[PDB]
Amino acid sequence: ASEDEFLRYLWRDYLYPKQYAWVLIAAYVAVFVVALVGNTLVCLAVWRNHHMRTVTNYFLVNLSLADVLATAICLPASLLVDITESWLFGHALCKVIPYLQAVSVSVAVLTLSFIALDRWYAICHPLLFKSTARRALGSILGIWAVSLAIMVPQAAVMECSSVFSVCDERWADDLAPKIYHSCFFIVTYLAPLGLMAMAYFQIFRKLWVKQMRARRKTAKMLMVVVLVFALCYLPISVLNVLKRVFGMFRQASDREAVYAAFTFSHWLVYANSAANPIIYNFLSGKFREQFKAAFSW
Ligand SMILES: CCCCCCCC/C=C\CCCCCCCC(=O)O[C@H](COC(=O)CCCCCCCCCCCCCCC)COP(=O)(O)OC[C@@H](O)CO
Ligand SMILES: O=S(=O)(c1ccccc1)N1CCCC12CCN(c1nc3ccccc3o1)CC2
Ligand SMILES: CCCCCCCCS[C@@H]1O[C@H](CO)[C@@H](O)[C@H](O)[C@H]1O
Ligand SMILES: CCCCCCCCS[C@@H]1O[C@H](CO)[C@@H](O)[C@H](O)[C@H]1O
Ligand SMILES: CCCCCCCCS[C@@H]1O[C@H](CO)[C@@H](O)[C@H](O)[C@H]1O
Ligand SMILES: CCCCCCCCS[C@@H]1O[C@H](CO)[C@@H](O)[C@H](O)[C@H]1O
Ligand code: NA
Repeated sequence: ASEDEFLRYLWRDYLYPKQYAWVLIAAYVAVFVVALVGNTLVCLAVWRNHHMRTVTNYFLVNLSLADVLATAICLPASLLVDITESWLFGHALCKVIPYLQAVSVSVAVLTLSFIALDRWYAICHPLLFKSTARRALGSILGIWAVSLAIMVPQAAVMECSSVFSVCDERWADDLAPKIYHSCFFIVTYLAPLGLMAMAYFQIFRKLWVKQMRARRKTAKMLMVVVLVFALCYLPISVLNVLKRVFGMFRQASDREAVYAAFTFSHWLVYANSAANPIIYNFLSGKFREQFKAAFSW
């Protein structure tokens, strides 16, 4: 008789959760394999092709290294947490994995910043600072040094406490998380991305002669990369400011809605690592050639 009520309960209790888990696991697995393969191909492309060993491509290889760190270590953990909302990797990985995720984000945004800086001095203010690949290696090492150092507090606050275990930041007072997460948002997101936007805007005014055509191609590619980065990282950055600085989502009226929003934001962060190699494949003929050689083999 009441078949419609039975169908509604079947959708809520079985059909919807099953489809939700399927889409979640499929999106994560697809991003995982695509990111691993494409970033490994970025590194292989610049290692086999000596003519692609430019300062920009060296920084892009570093960006692929940071994306591979995130994708290989943190992505499976983020997937399992978005599934169970609990921590199953133990007290030590509770510090290590979030630490490596934050270090990956810092290396990513600092690498994009240094690419924007190299392009801005090369195009807008030439002949002030020499930019060489060998100095790019030192800039990359310093990027990793700074990133590993400044994310130590992130590791220090992580704790894995019994409830099943939960891994989360532990704060002795209400003010410290607000100050720290304000600084985290401004340093890893807003400030570098706003400065990169102003730099690339000046580069666009300057560029728009074989060198100018090659520079237009590479600058269009780098602008796309920065834009997709800002888009992929906006949701999680805003949600963490709202949670940690404004105290939102403490209520559990629709706890599943908060879980879905945070889950999609985590997945967007991991999707950026899969996106970047595809961007090089469509906006760089040289990367596209090396990727074609990889797929043919
Ligand atoms: C995290 C720390 C580590 C970062 C790592 C380093 C990152 C390195 C990246 C890039 C460096 C290159 C920067 C490029 C130089 C900056 C580019 C620039 O000068 O833009 C100016 C315009 O600004 C303006 O209106 C005034 C600026 C208004 C800014 C409002 C938004 C602020 C937030 C945004 C971030 C602020 C951060 C500040 C940190 C000190 C000049 O305009 P222009 O004459 O051409 O035409 C005028 C026309 O726009 C009038 O409408
Ligand atoms: O919202 S974040 O996720 C974030 C991430 C990226 C950009 C912006 C914000 N976030 C806010 C600041 C400190 C941090 C805490 C949690 N960390 C983490 N826990 C993790 C648990 C499992 C796997 C990876 C993990 O990474 C990563 C860094
Ligand atoms: C991999 C993660 C999959 C979980 C997706 C969450 C979907 C929750 S629907 C959930 O179904 C329950 C009965 O099963 C009801 O009691 C709840 O009221 C209703 O909200
Ligand atoms: C917030 C981050 C601001 C960073 C400003 C400094 C940029 C690093 S320059 C780079 O430093 C390396 C250190 O190892 C040297 O080896 C290289 O020769 C040199 O090119
Ligand atoms: C870019 C990828 C970032 C991944 C972020 C993982 C979020 C973990 S936060 C913390 O995780 C606990 C499980 O340990 C949950 O029970 C809590 O509800 C939640 O607050
Ligand atoms: C660099 C340091 C920056 C600290 C920023 C603190 C911002 C104020 S939080 C404030 O707390 C209220 C308590 O009632 C909440 O109701 C509001 O949602 C929220 O606006
Ligand atoms: Na990324």
